[PDB]
Amino acid sequence: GQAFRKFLPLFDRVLVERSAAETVTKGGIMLPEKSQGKVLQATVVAVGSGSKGKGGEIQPVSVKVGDKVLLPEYGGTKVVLDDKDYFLFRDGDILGKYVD
Amino acid sequence: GQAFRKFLPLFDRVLVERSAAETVTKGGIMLPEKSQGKVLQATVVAVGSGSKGKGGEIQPVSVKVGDKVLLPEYGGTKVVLDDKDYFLFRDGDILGKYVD
Amino acid sequence: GQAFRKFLPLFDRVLVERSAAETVTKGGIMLPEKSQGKVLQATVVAVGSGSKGKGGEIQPVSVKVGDKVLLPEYGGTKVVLDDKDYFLFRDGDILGKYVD
Amino acid sequence: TTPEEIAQVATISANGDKEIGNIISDAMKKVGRKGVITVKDGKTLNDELEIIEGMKFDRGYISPYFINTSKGQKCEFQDAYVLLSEKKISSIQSIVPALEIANAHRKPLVIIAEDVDGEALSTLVLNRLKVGLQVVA
Repeated sequence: GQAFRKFLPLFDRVLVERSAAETVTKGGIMLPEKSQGKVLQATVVAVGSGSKGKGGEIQPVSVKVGDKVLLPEYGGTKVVLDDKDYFLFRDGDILGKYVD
Repeated sequence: GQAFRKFLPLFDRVLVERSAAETVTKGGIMLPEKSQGKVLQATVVAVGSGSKGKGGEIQPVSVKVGDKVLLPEYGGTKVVLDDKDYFLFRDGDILGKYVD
Repeated sequence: GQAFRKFLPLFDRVLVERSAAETVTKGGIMLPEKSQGKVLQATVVAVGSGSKGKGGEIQPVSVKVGDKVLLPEYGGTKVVLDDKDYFLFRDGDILGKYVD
Repeated sequence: TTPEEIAQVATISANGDKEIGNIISDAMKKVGRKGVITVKDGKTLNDELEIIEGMKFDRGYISPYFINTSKGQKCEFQDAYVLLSEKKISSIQSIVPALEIANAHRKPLVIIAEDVDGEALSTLVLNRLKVGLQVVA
């Protein structure tokens, strides 16, 4: 597992930072902050050790630290680290990651 | 397993004590005690033997005694030891621990 | 398994006697008998043979006869033996035992 | 400047009744010239003056069993503790520690509250009747 700001999630939980919500369109129209909702794009800042779905060995998490991922609408837990918001999800709850 | 105040939890249950609620801010503004809610930061004071998810051996608990952990908002059992409150959770219910 | 008063529970069921309800305080104030509720502290008076979660062998019960245990608020079955009340729980339903 | 002038004014204003003026002079001597004097009906032939001292309010006890003096159906204590609250006392835990101090110091306890619910009232009456705790709600 990888720790982020003295916090290490347990089992297959993944701690992510949501991306900054957009406020200005490509043409230059300012957007209201209340009508932005929650950003479904995040970056993985902490990973756990993994689950025990098969006996014996320990399964690594599919995502790693520094991977941009797409979050579902629900299923996250709010964690306040250094008065900053981060979201805890499960390894299987992540939809897919952006490769480059 | 480890016993705290002559109490040893069974299976993979973990007994923790919640941290003290914040009474003043960083600048010096007092907070009312009725609006604090429940503290999600705890420290592990007792651990069980563990569960038997795989046949044969018994799996030790992920956390140990003296580990600061983050609790979920639901899923705790109140235990009164020496007229003091402690909370029983499961091993999988713990979100993540603080490593220092 | 161990039989108590010509009664032996089957599988992993555990028969306990609830502790006596507190009637006076440490200073000497009498308590009404209607506001006591149910005592969560019990002593194990009978144990079963155990369950069969893994094939082949039969897993013994974690608790033994004469162990003080903490009960959950739900999950008990009332058994009347010699016109006295005893409570049947499961082995996994027991929260933890008091070691000394 | 004198209570005689007070009695004379109250006598003249009451159509020459000297007893009304005397009783108003006595009331103003007792509670002060700027004190509270209230007129009400009487069930007797003669007018009477009653001086209420201290802090008397229009609320009786919650439980009839608190009577320790049956000569006038009243609860009477000397050198008592007072527990005052504007919230209704309902739970056991909100009433046990005050009873603990009142039992340790061996002093009566008057609990002035908005109300007392059934649980705390049953605790108070059970301690008053069984072991003999000097309490009144």
